[PDB]
Amino acid sequence: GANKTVVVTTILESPYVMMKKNHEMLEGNERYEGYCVDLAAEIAKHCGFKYKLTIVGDGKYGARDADTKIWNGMVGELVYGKADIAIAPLTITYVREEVIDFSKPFMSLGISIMIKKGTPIESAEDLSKQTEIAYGTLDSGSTKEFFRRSKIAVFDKMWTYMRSAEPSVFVRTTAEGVARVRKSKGKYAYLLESTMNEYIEQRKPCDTMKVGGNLDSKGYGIATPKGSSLGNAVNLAVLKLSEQGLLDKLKNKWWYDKGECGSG
Amino acid sequence: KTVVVTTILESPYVMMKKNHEMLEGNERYEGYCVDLAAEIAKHCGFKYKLTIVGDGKYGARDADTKIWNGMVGELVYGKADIAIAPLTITYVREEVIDFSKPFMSLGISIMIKKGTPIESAEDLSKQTEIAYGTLDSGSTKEFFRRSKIAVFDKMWTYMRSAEPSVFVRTTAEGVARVRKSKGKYAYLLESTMNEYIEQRKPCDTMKVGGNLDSKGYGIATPKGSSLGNAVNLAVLKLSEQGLLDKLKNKWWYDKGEC
Ligand SMILES: O=S1(=O)NCN(C2CC2)c2cc(CCc3ccc4c(c3)N(C3CC3)CNS4(=O)=O)ccc21
Ligand SMILES: N[C@@H](CCC(=O)O)C(=O)O
Ligand SMILES: N[C@@H](CCC(=O)O)C(=O)O
Ligand SMILES: [Cl-]
Ligand SMILES: [Cl-]
Ligand SMILES: [Cl-]
Ligand SMILES: [Cl-]
Ligand SMILES: [Cl-]
Ligand SMILES: [Cl-]
Ligand SMILES: [Cl-]
Repeated sequence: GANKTVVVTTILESPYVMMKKNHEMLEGNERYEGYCVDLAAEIAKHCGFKYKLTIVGDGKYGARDADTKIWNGMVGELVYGKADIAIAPLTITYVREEVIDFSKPFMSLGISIMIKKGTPIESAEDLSKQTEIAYGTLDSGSTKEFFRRSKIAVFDKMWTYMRSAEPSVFVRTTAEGVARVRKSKGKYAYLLESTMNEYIEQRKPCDTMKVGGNLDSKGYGIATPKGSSLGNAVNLAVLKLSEQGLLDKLKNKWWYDKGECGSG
Repeated sequence: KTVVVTTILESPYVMMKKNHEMLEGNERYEGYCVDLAAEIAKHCGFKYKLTIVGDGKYGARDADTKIWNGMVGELVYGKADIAIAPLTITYVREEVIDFSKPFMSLGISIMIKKGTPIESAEDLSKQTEIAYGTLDSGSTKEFFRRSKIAVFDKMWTYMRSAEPSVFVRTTAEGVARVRKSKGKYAYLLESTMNEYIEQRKPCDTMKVGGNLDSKGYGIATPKGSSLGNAVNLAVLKLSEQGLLDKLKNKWWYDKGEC
């Protein structure tokens, strides 16, 4: 019954968790900065526990293997007892809800389209009705699962192309997808979550943009293992910080307050 | 055995059908939350009976009595097994009842008569010609009372003591007040209901500015209820299948008079 340090699994994803400039001479949680770094501190204060930030070893959000049927990423860390809690841009999904707990959402997002400025694309329907511009998603994430399991005509049509496109249209990190859009002269569009799309749109060289409306509506939740006694208090902490307006303050802090692409 | 569902008459969520007087049971009602209750019950495999909350209130706790009214009280005191309604997820409610993951997004918004010289909550707080208020016994009123944000705290100080009362008992009452006040009244309501009214005749109201907060509606059950697990998974399933977006388009825009 003695108080133990809470093991927090997170992921290096800008601006949620980022290496500080002088990280090579810093230790522990001091190495990291970002939205989820500030959020982890706010949560820990309200719940009154100590915690250690740990980057997920495999750098994945969470997917279940078809053959082995074992969870990887931050989800696996919680399922197999490697971490006590996940504080990261982890999307709430049906399949994950069955195996882990999710607090009420702390941030909203929907799948969106990233294009290099000037690309003749305005919607997912435009992508599905053409072949000149390739497009893909992140691996081991909820966006890829959205298209694989979608029974909607446009989305089902897009998945049928992406799953067998050559060379692979999928990426293993968001930065990989951003670079692919930037160095493809408009011949590649990246399907990612609106939160990350809006952030990149505010970073140099300011050559990308979110186009069209979102394909779905969901949020990020603070995840814990099923039955964890921490879930109750953290859930109330999220709602408290939301009502106080802190969650709105943190987004502006890490998305627009230091936007490198103008004042607007 | 039959699940008692408490809901509230709020368009387009729950509405009396035409010729409802010769109908009985769940067939008397139509709307977004009526379809949602059917979708949820089908996925969880239970029978249910729709009942309008007796006091016609969403849910607030009396300061002295500490007694919950509205649909929240129905769940706390065992009068209903589940609430399927535009019930806002809030911190104070989370302490006393369970909430599924949200099934619809909303934020506090401003309703004005078209042409009113107002663009933000900050504009309202910095003037006195145009009155403004909220619904009683709801989450919007509680948001302003408990807010330490400068603009919202300033707005609450005015509304709590304005005469005549700027608060209303129903959404329809607030809509009417905006329409026949020649722009000297703005109504603070949730964006979902603001967007619906904006698409209804006489098309003389509009939603202005961004929302003041960001939250959602959740399917509510008593704390510890065994139903909470199945309904929560049902909501997420309907979300990923896209049926929640379908129902939204069905009851908000598919019949637009503006
Ligand atoms: O994956 S979901 O759970 N399932 C389905 N949907 C869709 C609507 C059908 C959504 C939608 C959202 C965004 C709207 C929303 C709802 C509730 C709350 C929000 C923001 N906040 C704000 C900080 C962001 C705080 N607490 S809160 O009051 O709970 C998030 C998660 C999901
Ligand atoms: N937030 C996603 C990862 C990013 C994406 O899939 O676009 C997840 O939890 O899997
Ligand atoms: N959805 C709101 C309605 C009343 C309000 O606008 O605050 C509630 O549950 O209280
Ligand atoms: Cl320890
Ligand atoms: Cl009605
Ligand atoms: Cl009638
Ligand atoms: Cl019936
Ligand atoms: Cl039934
Ligand atoms: Cl709240
Ligand atoms: Cl302030």
